[PDB]
Amino acid sequence: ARRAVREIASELVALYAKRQSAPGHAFGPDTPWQAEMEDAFGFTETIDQLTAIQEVKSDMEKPVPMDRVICGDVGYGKTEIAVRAAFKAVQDGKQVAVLVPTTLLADQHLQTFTNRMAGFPVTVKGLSRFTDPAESRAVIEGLKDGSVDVVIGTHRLLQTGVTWKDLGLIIVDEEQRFGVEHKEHIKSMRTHVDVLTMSATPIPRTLEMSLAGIREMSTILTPPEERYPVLTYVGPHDDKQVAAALRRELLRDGQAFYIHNRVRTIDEAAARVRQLVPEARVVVAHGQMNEETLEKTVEGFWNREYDILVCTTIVETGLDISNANTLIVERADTFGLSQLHQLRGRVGRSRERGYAYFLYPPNKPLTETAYDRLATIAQNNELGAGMAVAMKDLEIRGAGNVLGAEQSGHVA
Amino acid sequence: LEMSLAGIREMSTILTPPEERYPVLTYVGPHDDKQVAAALRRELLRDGQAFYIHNRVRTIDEAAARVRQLVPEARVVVAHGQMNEETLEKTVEGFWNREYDIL
Amino acid sequence: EFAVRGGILDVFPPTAEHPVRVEFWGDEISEMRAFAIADQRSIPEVPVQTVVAVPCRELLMTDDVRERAAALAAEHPTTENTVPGTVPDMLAKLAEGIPVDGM
Amino acid sequence: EALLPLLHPIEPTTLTRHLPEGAPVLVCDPEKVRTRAADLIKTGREFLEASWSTAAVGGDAPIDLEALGASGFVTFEEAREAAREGGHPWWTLSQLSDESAVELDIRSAPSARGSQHNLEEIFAMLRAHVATGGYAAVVTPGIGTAHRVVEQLGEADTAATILEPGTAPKAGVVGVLKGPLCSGVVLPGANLVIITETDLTGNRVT
Amino acid sequence: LDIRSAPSARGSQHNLEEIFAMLRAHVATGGYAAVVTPGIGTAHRVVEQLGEADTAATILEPGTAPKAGVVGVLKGPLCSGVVLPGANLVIITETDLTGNRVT
Amino acid sequence: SVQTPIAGLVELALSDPSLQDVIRRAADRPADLALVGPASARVLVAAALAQNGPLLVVAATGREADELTAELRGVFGDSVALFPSWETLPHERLSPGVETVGARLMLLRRLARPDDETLGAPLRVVVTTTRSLLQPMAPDLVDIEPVTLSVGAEMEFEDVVARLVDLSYTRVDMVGKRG
Ligand SMILES: Nc1ncnc2c1ncn2[C@@H]1O[C@H](COP(=O)(O)OP(=O)(O)O)[C@@H](O)[C@H]1O
Repeated sequence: ARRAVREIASELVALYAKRQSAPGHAFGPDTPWQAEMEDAFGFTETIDQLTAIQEVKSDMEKPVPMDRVICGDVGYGKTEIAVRAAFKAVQDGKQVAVLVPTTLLADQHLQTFTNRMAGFPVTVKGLSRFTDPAESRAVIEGLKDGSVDVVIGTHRLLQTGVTWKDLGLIIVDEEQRFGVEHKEHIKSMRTHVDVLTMSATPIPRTLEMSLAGIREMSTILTPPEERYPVLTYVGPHDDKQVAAALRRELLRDGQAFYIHNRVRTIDEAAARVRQLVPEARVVVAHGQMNEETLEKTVEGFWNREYDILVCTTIVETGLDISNANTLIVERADTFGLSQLHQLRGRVGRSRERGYAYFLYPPNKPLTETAYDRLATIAQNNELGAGMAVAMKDLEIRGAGNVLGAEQSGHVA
Repeated sequence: LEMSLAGIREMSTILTPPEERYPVLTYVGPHDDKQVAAALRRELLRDGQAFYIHNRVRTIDEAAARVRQLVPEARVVVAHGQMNEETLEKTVEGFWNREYDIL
Repeated sequence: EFAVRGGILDVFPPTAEHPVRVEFWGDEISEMRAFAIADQRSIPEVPVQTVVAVPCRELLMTDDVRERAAALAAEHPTTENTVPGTVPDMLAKLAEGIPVDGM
Repeated sequence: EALLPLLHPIEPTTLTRHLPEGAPVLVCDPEKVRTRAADLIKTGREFLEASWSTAAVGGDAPIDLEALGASGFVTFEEAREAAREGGHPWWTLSQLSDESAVELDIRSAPSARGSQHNLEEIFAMLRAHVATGGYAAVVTPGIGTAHRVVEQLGEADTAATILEPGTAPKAGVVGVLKGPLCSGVVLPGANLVIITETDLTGNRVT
Repeated sequence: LDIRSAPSARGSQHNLEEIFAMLRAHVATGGYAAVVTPGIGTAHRVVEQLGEADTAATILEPGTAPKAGVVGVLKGPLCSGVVLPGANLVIITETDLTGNRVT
Repeated sequence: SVQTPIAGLVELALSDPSLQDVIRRAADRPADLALVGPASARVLVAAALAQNGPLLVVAATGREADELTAELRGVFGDSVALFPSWETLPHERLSPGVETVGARLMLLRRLARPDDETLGAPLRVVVTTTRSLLQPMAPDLVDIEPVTLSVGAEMEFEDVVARLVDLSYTRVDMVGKRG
């Protein structure tokens, strides 16, 4: 393994050096509009956020092209850093792009970029999968004339036909979910222009200071507003409790995640959901659908067209629906501790209190490891029993998203 | 009868419409699930509601289930005579207050 | 929450902004200071006056509630194979005196 | 008509072609028009695939749905491109403000909905306006409903005249008129203030 | 009570100019006008808008009352404004001017 | 006049210098003309552009087309007309209303032949919805000759009934509905 790692370190430091000697136009200090745009913020900036914006602005101002990561939980405000850095790059006359893995994120970041940067002569545009081929082929792709100052786009921005006119800044979000070809594409763009990535998965700090020279990474641990913990209930699968909880979440015009990973039966499962709450708009979503149907369904769930989303864990862990603050985990025994924590985290992030229901089947005796596991998450605790033991797993795939090697052979 | 029974009871008759009310467009044919789905979705596009008539009372619940399978974005409820008046009248009160989408 | 150490009691009252650490000596408190959750180190710039640790649940764990939790706990015993979220476990732990969720 | 691209195969033309040459096109609320247009394209798509699905059409070769796509809905961008290519300018009128827009000096009339104090404040708004010498006018779609407003005007320190149809109000007096108007308009550039009875009672009487 | 709600400029800047105009007329008469903004960094913006609307504006000292003859931009927690003609007072919130709620 | 009750009030509204500025800007046919104003101003701005000549006005939904269409009838009378939207989709297996189709073809012929007084006054403002704006049409529809009937015209009967039959007129024994 010691001989298998220096091969990775070689690419790392070689990228740092090629970045160091590369010629890239630095960015001047903030123009007068930047103060008004920063003070149009609806909320209040956080100390970790202010230090992050200072570090990002300084790295943009330094002649070395920027390669900085932003680590923080989903619901801590790094997107504001994205919009402010993009604005700063616009003020120096350089158009910028934002690369997202899914089209839903292109729409969300598109609307945030509209609202934050409105009132200024800045045309923001996005190229998702569902942007019609007329506007796509004409307005978005044909914007090599300085027509767009900032473009939010999915992987379609990485095909050969694309071309930029004075690309100044790249903003990456959830870089782990991209394809391998798209990953090597983005890394190819890293050396030429300033990049700025955002991540929801944390990294071990030993790696943070171990690879600090090649790639600076700023952490945000100050919550912007007290996001009180979701209320977890471990119990037997009773239909009346499920229906009551779903109707309570529907009372505040909220939405709910229902998790049934067995794709074979997911349809039937959703039907049973409609048996409990007939007035609920219930839909299904799983990875076996083609992306053209899946992303449309998830779009409908984000646009509040549906009330309850029955989906698999792959689909649920990777969505940022702020209106959804109730989770139903059918057959909670089958899931690992880490997966359960990930599932729970995707609810109760906004100003609303979230609820989670880890349910085990009552027709079969629960196993010993399911009894122990469910017991660890039962008494909600941040102790060393497993929340920290399974947090490291949340940092493993984070490392895999940071460094190039994915193989776990030498790790094992 | 209106003329013969006019001595003991008076009757007015409004034959003139209040405005230009249009005759509904009626389509007869074979039951195609896609056509029903598209129609119900079109009615949902103007925030409207729809009457789905299924006289078989033993399968009316199953019928509503299949309807929700055809259109998942629809809030469908059942209402029949075998229900007690207390539940049926509340179901109608919900359907009038736009708590549901298809009856 | 609260942690017990030799001559030092850490406690986080539900109404206090910062958790407070109190140093006892003999039979009276020797010092008081508010600390931070992150580094677990004390914050000297936050002056700590008299703190009032109010209860954290809307009930008191007396001997009577353990008695009635033992009478109710007698039924639904389920001594072996205690399920986590069911009422034999709940009432069993209430008779044992420890607070549990949904109490 | 649903089978028109297969029964009468002639390259269709848009509505903007029938307009006289040079006639502009004014799209009101362009964003709602855009989103709605997308909804029409989706709906027509669904009805085309549903009514003419090979599972429901018949036994031999299908109806070539691509051939029926011709008479289908034309997207917003294509409608704008064809309208511009026919000599018809594509002009817009939105409600949301824009820095790069010709913001007209026109504001909506004050609606006193759910407030008789605001209603008396509307009558008194017309009172102060006509005392200054400004043009005031009340448009009432109801036949004879203008007379009650006139009586209330002469009753509440104002002057009301049933203006003859097709005439503008004179300064100093409020000119109550019969005609079709939904919501009123306040133009300080023309010293004109137009109130509809919808603004007075919160009722749309089309 | 002799209390009227505030005029809420939906976002159309002609309504905004009209609101600032009625403020200008009210303070020209001698009445008290106050613009309450709970947001941090938005009071100076309201002062600039009033200056472009040719109105005398002043960021009020926290805890004071608006001086007669000048509009007082004040930093305080308010959702929607209120017009009290009996007290010769017009209070307009930043929310009414920008259509947004600052929590 | 009696047909247009609020023509003079809209004249007085058009004395405003911003509407006059819209006249001046629209006189030289600019590529982009973006206007911002309240909804109640539609009838004004439309009546503004109509001062330069005929124009099309596309409202969002049909209800807005009816409202604005009536508001413009208050100022132009029969000179302003409405192009109704189909009750069905272009590929739905249901024919739209015969009255809607009749209004559409009649308005298209009024646009083609403005001087034909039997069809109505020459067109000033044509209001429609997004549906009829997007949904295309066969160009040979205006060429279909209608059946002109006047007291004193020289027409043979079988030509009239045969022509109506060719115009998708349903032959019955007692007229009850249109068509
Ligand atoms: N300082 C703040 N206080 C409270 N809420 C905030 C703050 N900053 C951002 N938010 C809210 O939280 C979300 C910001 O996070 P988001 O844009 O989702 O990216 P991320 O979740 O990765 O931080 C937005 O919906 C915003 O409304």
